[PDB]
Amino acid sequence: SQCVNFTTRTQLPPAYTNSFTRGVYYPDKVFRSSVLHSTQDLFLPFFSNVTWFHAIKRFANPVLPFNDGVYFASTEKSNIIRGWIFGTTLDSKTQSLLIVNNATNVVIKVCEFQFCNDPFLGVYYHKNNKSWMESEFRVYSSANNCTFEYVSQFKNLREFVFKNIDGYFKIYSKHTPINLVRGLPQGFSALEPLVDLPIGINITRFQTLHISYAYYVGYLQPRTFLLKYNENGTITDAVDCALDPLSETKCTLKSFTVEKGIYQTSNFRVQPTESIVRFPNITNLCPFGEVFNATRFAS
Amino acid sequence: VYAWNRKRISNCVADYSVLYNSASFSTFKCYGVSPTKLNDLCFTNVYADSFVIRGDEVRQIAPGQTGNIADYNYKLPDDFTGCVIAWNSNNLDSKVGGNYNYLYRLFRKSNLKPFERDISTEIYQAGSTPCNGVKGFNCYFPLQSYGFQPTYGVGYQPYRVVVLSFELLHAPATVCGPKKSTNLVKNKCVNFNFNGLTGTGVLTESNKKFLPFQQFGRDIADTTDAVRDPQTLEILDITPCSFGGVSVITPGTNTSNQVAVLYQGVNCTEVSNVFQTR
Amino acid sequence: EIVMTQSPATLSLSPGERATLSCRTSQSVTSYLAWYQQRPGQAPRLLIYDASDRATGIPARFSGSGSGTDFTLTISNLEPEDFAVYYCQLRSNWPPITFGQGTRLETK
Amino acid sequence: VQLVESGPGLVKPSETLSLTCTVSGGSISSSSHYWGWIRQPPGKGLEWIGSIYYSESAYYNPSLKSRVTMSIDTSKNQFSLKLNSVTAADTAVYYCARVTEPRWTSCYFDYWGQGTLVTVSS
Ligand SMILES: *[C@@H]1O[C@H](CO)[C@@H](O)[C@H](O)[C@H]1NC(C)=O
Ligand SMILES: *[C@@H]1O[C@H](CO)[C@@H](O)[C@H](O)[C@H]1NC(C)=O
Ligand SMILES: *[C@@H]1O[C@H](CO)[C@@H](O)[C@H](O)[C@H]1NC(C)=O
Ligand SMILES: *[C@@H]1O[C@H](CO)[C@@H](O)[C@H](O)[C@H]1NC(C)=O
Ligand SMILES: *[C@@H]1O[C@H](CO)[C@@H](O)[C@H](O)[C@H]1NC(C)=O
Ligand SMILES: *[C@@H]1O[C@H](CO)[C@@H](O)[C@H](O)[C@H]1NC(C)=O
Repeated sequence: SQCVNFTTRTQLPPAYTNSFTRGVYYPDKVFRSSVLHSTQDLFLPFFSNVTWFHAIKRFANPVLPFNDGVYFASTEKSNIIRGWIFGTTLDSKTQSLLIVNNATNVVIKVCEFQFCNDPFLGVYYHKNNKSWMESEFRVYSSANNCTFEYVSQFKNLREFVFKNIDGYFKIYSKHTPINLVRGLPQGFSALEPLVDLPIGINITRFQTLHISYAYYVGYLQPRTFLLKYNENGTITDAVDCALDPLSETKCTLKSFTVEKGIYQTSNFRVQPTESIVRFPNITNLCPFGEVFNATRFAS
Repeated sequence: VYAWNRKRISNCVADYSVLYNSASFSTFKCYGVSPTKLNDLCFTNVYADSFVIRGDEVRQIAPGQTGNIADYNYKLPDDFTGCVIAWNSNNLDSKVGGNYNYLYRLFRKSNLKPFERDISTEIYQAGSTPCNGVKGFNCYFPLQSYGFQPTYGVGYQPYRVVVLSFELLHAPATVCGPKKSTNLVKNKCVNFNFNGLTGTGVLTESNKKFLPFQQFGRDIADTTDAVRDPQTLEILDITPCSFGGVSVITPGTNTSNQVAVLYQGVNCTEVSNVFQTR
Repeated sequence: EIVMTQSPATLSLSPGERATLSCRTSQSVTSYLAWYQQRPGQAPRLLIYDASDRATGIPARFSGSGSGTDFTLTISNLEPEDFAVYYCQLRSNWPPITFGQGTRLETK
Repeated sequence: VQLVESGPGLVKPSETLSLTCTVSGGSISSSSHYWGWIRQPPGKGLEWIGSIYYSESAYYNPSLKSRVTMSIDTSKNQFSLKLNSVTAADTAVYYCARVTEPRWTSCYFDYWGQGTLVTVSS
């Protein structure tokens, strides 16, 4: 569509919080039961710094790096956050992905999009119908050489995990009712997989898409996690080994409990600071100066 | 080859009988697998990597190989599982005046990782003075073209090489071979094959609450304990059929020649006087 | 364009000496080169291929310094009947089959 | 092997110059060799015109390609050349040679023919 230009553009300052113990999702689709299983993959380390903002002069959302994957949480009453855009240049030069969940369905398209400066999704209240109806969508100026397309058929916390690995963009999703008013809630809830897309593109930055009438972001890291599958197979709890020595012990014993005692955990090895090379400095100095610095040269 | 094409095959059935039974393939080498067995297996996905090389380079396309192609154009992992099929394409890829359309990478700072594709066209600096996009002293274009004319030796003639890499993950199998699926049998010992995953056991109705995305479960042994029938979305528990040591209770041969047989740990139904003890 | 430049236009040497003809390509690709000999009134004769390979029937006194960009044809012992015109020939992408300007070898 | 040229020694300007090279030491249907034509004006250097393969196709000079064509005849074991709109600059000796192109840039004329002198004048 045609981009809508805003003379005044602004972005609210970022805020910081603690991840507590969220970001856990099922690594695979292998059922299990009443077992403690260890898995090393990209996870949200517990109690990690979380960068969060508010989604409302045109207050435009910021472009955030993607790194190895992003854990994106949205606390809202109505579905304000609707989608995201992923890529490196976020222009027609390189393939860019766009995910959205409009009033109709979910649209996911990988194309050489030309994203607008201020992507706009606008809805108006239909007084006669007494229902809001979306009527404005100005996100990308152009979309050429599309590489993928797929269209689907008391606050709320919607958590999502986006992981670009092996050309596969894996999205895991979870939805919960949260009664907290502000701040990232402290609690445990596994994120079920939503869908994997073999897009096979490079992603380094992404931006959030809001509707016009809070959210938190964290970066996953390579970590080892001890997941406790209960009788029904739902992950009841998780332990981050490298969070702290105690968790390292817990992962050592494959238990959500360590009894009093001393356990050989790891092996500490220091490494040389530098290299030293010494020889018989000069056995004899080669007399090169006598040739070059000779006052007189021969014919 | 430097821009080797990749295709994904998923959610379908492929008859490989016609594949390895074709005589048009000069080289047909499977690593981790045999040509015949493909029809009796299922895989989550397949990747077909297609490209063109010369005959001499055919050997380079294999695990644990080194060379210009292997290092700079296309590298296979040491644990590669799949099949490589190379066939001459002289009649298709050779021009009388010279077929320069086929290219290959000749220089690179480092060797390629497995299944890594590099299509960059940046000048390769091979000398002290850097190259600002201009060739010259120790400044070469990274790509070079094949001759591909009919008057070459077999080692220089074009060969089309396709590598089919089959992904055997825990995710649901989506690529299967031919072979119809027989009806489901329960409460009996059987050789079952669910989605290419083969085994032997007794299949029974299961009360386990499989999640929609979950196909099968594993026990502490990582062994298939329960499965989801691909046709009917139902959970079936698989249990070991029946095995036990056969011993012989025999009085001294000097005494008598009659003996009894003890099947250890088997019910008196899977097998005169029959006595069921613990 | 890959332009061929031979040197020198005329070479004045007497029998018993050794001659060195130079055939440098433009600042461009590098690969193989062919050297040919042509006497007056005769079709050119193939001397060297693949930048140093004596053709079938070429004496050992002919040799080629097959190296980068610049090439060199060397005649160890000039015989009386070795004074003729020498052409170097390449086969690039475009133009295909370029010929050198030729070096005239005469008896000083 | 041997190659022998044949054709009129005179061609009027702005007319087609036809030549035919007949070989007899081998076979033109061999899939290891090209058959080319190389001309040189009197007192000038060599100029490769075009090379033909046995099947049908050929490649020519990037300057004479418009007014040049080549043909082959395996049955008679000979290959011919047509140079349309011959100007006075085509006055030259034309040889037909045997070409061996094994790798990429290795392209040498193994055995040459004696060649025929075609002088184009009115
Ligand atoms: C998050 O980072 C900010 C500054 O980057 C720091 O002040 C804050 O303490 C960090 N959060 C935690 C939980 O340490
Ligand atoms: C789209 O692809 C075509 C052919 O593949 C190419 O010519 C064109 O440049 C591509 N689009 C852009 C914006 O580059
Ligand atoms: C398992 O699921 C069933 C049905 O959904 C439920 O009745 C039961 O309480 C669950 N048990 C556990 C341990 O989650
Ligand atoms: C030559 O002499 C100058 C001073 O006279 C000195 O600086 C220089 O190092 C000498 N060169 C060498 C090669 O020692
Ligand atoms: C068999 O056993 C009986 C008694 O146990 C003994 O008298 C007899 O000698 C035995 N026979 C042999 C061959 O040992
Ligand atoms: C053997 O099978 C029958 C019927 O399935 C069962 O009643 C019996 O208990 C089984 N044997 C044992 C030792 O449990």
